Amino acid sequence: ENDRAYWTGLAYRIAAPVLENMSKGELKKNMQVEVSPTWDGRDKDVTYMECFGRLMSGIAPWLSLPDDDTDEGRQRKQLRAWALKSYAHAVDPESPDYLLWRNEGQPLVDAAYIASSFLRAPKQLWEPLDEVTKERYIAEFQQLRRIDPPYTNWLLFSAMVETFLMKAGAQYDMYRIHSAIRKIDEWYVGDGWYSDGEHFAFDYYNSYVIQPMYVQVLQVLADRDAALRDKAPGAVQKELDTAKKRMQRFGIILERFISPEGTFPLFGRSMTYRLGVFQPLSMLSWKEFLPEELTEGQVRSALTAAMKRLFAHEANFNEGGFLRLGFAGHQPDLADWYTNNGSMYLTSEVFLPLGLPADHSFWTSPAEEWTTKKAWQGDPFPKDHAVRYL
Amino acid sequence: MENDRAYWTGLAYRIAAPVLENMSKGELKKNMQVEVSPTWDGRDKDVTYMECFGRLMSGIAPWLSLPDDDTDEGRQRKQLRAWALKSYAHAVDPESPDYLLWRNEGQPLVDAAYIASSFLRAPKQLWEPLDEVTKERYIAEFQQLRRIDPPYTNWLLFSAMVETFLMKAGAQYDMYRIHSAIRKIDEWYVGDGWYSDGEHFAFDYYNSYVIQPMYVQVLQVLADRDAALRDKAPGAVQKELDTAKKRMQRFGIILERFISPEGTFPLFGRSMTYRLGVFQPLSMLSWKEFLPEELTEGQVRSALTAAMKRLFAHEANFNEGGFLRLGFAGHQPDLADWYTNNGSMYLTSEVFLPLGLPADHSFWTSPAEEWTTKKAWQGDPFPKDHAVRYL
Amino acid sequence: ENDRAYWTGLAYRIAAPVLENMSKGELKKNMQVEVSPTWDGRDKDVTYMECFGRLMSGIAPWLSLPDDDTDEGRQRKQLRAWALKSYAHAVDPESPDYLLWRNEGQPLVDAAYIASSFLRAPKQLWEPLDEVTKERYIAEFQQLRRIDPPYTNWLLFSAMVETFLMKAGAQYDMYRIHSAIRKIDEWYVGDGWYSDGEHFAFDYYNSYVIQPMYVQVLQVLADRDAALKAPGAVQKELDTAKKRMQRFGIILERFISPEGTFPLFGRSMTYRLGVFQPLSMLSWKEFLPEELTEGQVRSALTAAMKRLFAHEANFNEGGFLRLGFAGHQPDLADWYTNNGSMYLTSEVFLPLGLPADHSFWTSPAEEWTTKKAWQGDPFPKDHAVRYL
Amino acid sequence: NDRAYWTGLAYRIAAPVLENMSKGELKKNMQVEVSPTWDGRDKDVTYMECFGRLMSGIAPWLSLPDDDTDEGRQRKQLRAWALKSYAHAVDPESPDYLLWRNEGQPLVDAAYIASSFLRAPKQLWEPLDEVTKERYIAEFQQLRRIDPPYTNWLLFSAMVETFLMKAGAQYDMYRIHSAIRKIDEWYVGDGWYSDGEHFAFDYYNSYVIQPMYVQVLQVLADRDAALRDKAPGAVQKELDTAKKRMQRFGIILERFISPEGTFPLFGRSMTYRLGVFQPLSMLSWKEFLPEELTEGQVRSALTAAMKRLFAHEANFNEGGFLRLGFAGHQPDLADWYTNNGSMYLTSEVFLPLGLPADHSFWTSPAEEWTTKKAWQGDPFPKDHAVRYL
Ligand SMILES: [Cl-]
Ligand SMILES: [Cl-]
Ligand SMILES: [Cl-]
Ligand SMILES: [Cl-]
Ligand SMILES: [Cl-]
Ligand SMILES: [Cl-]
Repeated sequence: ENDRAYWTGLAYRIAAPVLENMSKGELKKNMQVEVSPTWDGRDKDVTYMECFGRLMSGIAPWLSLPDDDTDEGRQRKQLRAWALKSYAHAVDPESPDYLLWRNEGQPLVDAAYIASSFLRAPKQLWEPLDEVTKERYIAEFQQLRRIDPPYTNWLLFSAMVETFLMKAGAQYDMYRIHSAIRKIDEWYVGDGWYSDGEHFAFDYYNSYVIQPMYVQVLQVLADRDAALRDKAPGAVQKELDTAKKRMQRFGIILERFISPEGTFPLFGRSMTYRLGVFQPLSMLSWKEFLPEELTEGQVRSALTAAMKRLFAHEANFNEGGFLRLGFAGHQPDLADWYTNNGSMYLTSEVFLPLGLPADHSFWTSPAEEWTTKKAWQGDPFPKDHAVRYL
Repeated sequence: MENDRAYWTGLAYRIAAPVLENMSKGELKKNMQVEVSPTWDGRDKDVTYMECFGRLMSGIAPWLSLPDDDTDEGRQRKQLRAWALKSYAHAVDPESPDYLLWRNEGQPLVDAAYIASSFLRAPKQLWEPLDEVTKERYIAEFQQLRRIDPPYTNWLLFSAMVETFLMKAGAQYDMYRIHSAIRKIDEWYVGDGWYSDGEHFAFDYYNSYVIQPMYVQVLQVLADRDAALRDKAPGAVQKELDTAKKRMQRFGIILERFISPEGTFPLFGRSMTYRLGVFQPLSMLSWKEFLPEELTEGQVRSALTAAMKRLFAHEANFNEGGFLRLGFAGHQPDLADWYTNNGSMYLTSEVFLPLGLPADHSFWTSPAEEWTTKKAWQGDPFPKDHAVRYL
Repeated sequence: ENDRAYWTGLAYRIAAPVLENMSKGELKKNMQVEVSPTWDGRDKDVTYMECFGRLMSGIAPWLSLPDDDTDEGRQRKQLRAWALKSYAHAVDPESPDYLLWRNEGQPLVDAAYIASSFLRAPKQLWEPLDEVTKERYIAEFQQLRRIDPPYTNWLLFSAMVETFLMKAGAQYDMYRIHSAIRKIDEWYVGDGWYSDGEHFAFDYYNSYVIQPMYVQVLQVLADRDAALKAPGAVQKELDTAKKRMQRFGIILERFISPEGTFPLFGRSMTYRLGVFQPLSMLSWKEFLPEELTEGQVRSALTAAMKRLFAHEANFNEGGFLRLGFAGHQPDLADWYTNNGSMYLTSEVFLPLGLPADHSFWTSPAEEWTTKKAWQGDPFPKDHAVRYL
Repeated sequence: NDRAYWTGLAYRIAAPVLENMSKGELKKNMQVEVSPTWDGRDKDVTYMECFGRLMSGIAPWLSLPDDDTDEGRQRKQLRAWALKSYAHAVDPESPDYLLWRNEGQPLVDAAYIASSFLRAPKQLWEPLDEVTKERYIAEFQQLRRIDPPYTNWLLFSAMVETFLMKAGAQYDMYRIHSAIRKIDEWYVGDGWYSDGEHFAFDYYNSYVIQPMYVQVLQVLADRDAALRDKAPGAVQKELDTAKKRMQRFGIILERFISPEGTFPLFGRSMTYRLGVFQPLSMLSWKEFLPEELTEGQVRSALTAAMKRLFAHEANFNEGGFLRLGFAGHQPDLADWYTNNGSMYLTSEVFLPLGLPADHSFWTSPAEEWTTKKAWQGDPFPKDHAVRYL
């Protein structure tokens, strides 16, 4: 009935076919796999890490909740138990579900989403892994340094992996972290927007990667008081504060993109990532730093409306229960040359505020009308203003 | 049933007629029900009338540039044009009750640029028929605006537009104002169809309200005249115009992808009270017939019509006198910025540019088509979008 | 005997053939004129405004001094008397020495140097002109708005002319001033250096034009702001511009070798001691940074001046400057260069605008940086200024 | 015979270092001096600064084939000492084991060691025994612990990894690629780069930036390294541009030399003496002087500057080591990070000794340099910006 029940129902529906199969080493065996009509010929086994890593990144906050014996609590325990077995299989070289770690550049991407999952729920998803599994993750993450990343948002993947290694107490490469955060800052364009590399692209990679991962990296550096070369006293915290303020502005923009009937603009590449476009707004919500311009109720209501409208299309799922290539249903020609149905699991990134308890104000507060909904009703709605000075 | 044009001309007439009928007889200030922002900064309220008239004429000038005919629409065009010609004369006659506020404030540079836009968009129909005394008055009023030192923002284009008009009119003009402006606008291109409104990027619709339409219009006149600009070789101005057009084509693709299946669009940035003025680039691409291959005329007409019908279904957009009110969808006065009055609202006229294509043009007669988001949310095929990174 | 006497002797030698001839409308008649071997074919009459304007810009501070009846005082009076008549001829359409105001783009350049002369000595060079002459200057300066300048240091020429018009109480174009100062600031590269337009060039146009004119324009704007309102942002801009020029001055002093030479790079190397205009301006306006003493600056500049102007071939038979650097080196002249252009070397003379009994002139000689260094003596570490 | 002056000076600088280090007595015997404003770091950094900077500058000279001339005898002696020195430098049991494992400064001087190996691989790297080679590889690799300043130091990391790549060891392409991107981004124009995000008017363009950028790109181009999102020919184009920029900087440096063999003193680290001419020396050694510069004029100008600066006996201490200063002993000129080992960057002027004694660079007639012609009142060329790079 309540918005939360819709969200947990959908998250469970997305997660369960992946995790139940992978928990017993049958993901590759059973997963109905689909590649772009313009697939560039790369090894199709990249699909499984895309699927698993992107999924776990998005549902890790949910699974970080304390255990209880409610219906939702039982689902969380089941998903988490499956996930823990899945993590073990993913790095066991003898498992049928051993992921493609050692070839291709793409694993850096999806390993960063795995790292995200551990950073978002360390006590629940990392700490319970056995020591052999932990050692395997450390080794698999470290060997990704073989990849020379594109000079784009991919720099954050390298930073995320090394940040995880740092936090896990393993040997890490600070240069990869520091070089990345410098470039991301250099790529800030203004009024909440970053360039995806040296040239500005009007697309949702600000949501898919840039702002959420930049904030996450800076948060770990700030929390550890990591000694960064030529950072004055307070400087890392100041960088984090600026990053958060920029993402707050981007969140205001994203909420104003949601139409009265729960749609949003479709532009830029990787439009098949569906509700992944809202990761910044979901992150602001989960971490409880929505700007004063946005109430929890309005954000929950707008995101729910968008989610219900998009996932009313049954053709988003195939017979096996896996996500298909598309946006609203099955639209395979929308898939870029680098896209497979594992890639689709980036849509899980909308679910971050499920990491707030069921009795948190985000979930229990009254529904509110979002900006465009008010506007087209002819009702008062707020003026918007640019944020410079960031 | 299937006549989008009739909806557009009906709305444009409804917006234009109360302004032009009153101003044609020097009674705009007498009769216009005027409204200022709740946070009005205290400037002289007479700025309202130039905002109203200038912004209106900019948007309907293409429509009124059509050849005369004796259809119902043709009769409306003749009536509007006759009123407009008398209005232009009153606007610069120092003895007219409707003499505009030319000589005080900075704001007149803004709205004079929209007047200049109207003359550049329909020179034969709106400029040439003015009597010689009126023309000389415009030239003098435009020239004295050089007293204004503009903000280092989109306002540079206002100065450029006025000077470009003066150049085209055969008057004394200041090439430095034109050239410095076009250099800055180019320097402010950020990428993938977007410019900064000055040195700092703002995510708002000023790319639509001012920057891209006026940049393209200035470059078009310079290219057409083969104007000798410092260190621009033969063909160099045309190359700048080609780039400007390509950037605006990309911005047009973005704007079409902003239109929701139910005819709404995102609301962000300042001056959201400009309503359908957000679509000026798409309307300009349509009118000047350089929509990129990604966009069909039918899909653009259909999407714009849907947005227009939905927004102007709100009766509260108009007051008792027939003038636009402060708001977006209806009367939402607190949306008005400190610099906004109900004359400012007439920038919504900038959607009407493709009315300058004849009624029997393919833009108007082609079958309706579904726009991008409408296809997408139906679960139907819709195109991949791609950044344009090379401009 | 003293350094000052060398400087005034040279300034007089440079100035007198120009001003004596032009004062009686015989500059074009008598001036032995020389153009670049690669002269681009423009009207050669540009030469006379280049000569007169660049000269007056550089000697205006000297001639701004109060009168006295010393030998130097007599030279100042004579030069000023000739200059006043010359200014009148320059804008009288019936004079044989009427300058080329109305055609070409080059007049914007040299008109800016004329404007500089009036801004640097208004009471002595502008105010005594008769009303008809003043009206003619205002009209001639205003019609230069016909020129669409290169997107380079030339923006400052337009700014300088309009700044003069503003100061003179005439109709002026603030947009020309403001757009120029914005671009110049945008073209600051760092550590005292600006780009000459959108592309950095390693040359002395920072000295010839950019920093001295940027500072002068800002100073007038700041003085007008201060005469009103709460301190404006223009004061901060002027402060930054001065600090940048202080750093550039430190760099210029470190360019002077122990034997009074300096590096030769970039275009317009025929401008000779014009390379030192920022250092001369810092000295005249008394804001040398603490790193530089007046004595060391005077000593270094004198050494450079004596060595360069020991070459007799710098002057032709008529007493006019020739194309070259140290002597007659005509192939050094760019396609836009004539011997009138050479008078930009007058810009070294700015500290002659300080009285003969000022500390700049009376303080003990001091060793300059490289002179100390190559003696094996202590000399200061240099530091980048990265915060401007 | 300009060459004999150069080899005499290079030998005088090199021999006290290499003879002592060859027998593990550099730390024992070297008369060491730190800045009056020394920041308190471990003074053992001095020895790697000394050895690495020395070897970088004389490596071209020592790359020449052996012969039976007087100079040939000196080269053989220096090279034999250097080979023993390289072995001691990485032997953890040697008294002269360098400070590899602590401080950030070792990244700097290890890059100069790597430079020496890249400049003379057959003569200085290949003859090292396999244990010594393995030790170098390990010592270079562990420098990845250092998070470099966002400055010219990025090239040190690139240089080390480039050496590792060329040596056939495990290398980090990310360190190389990120560095070359930043250096290109820091090009300001007309031959000048910024030392990091803010332009500094100083000679770090000479000490580090242009010579190391060109060297890194040259190895990448020669190997035909497949770099991320660099199309075929992209690396070659970057190398070509880098060389053209350094040609312009070389023209500028030649025009800095006064008629009496001085040059401007500006920016930090002015104690590096003739290290300011490394780009001009490199252009000469690698034979890509631009047409504006003849070998004769460059040799003559550099010789004049070198003779005038090293006429000051106080440049050397009693032990024969360089002292803190510029022209003599001027210790207050030393920055807080400077010791007398740092001074050995002045060896970077010697690169064209890597051209044989019978090469045109050495045998061509002396020519007058630009300022010398200018102040004589003689014709000299117009200079022009290169704005298109
Ligand atoms: Cl990507
Ligand atoms: Cl939706
Ligand atoms: Cl505005
Ligand atoms: Cl010039
Ligand atoms: Cl120069
Ligand atoms: Cl350094």
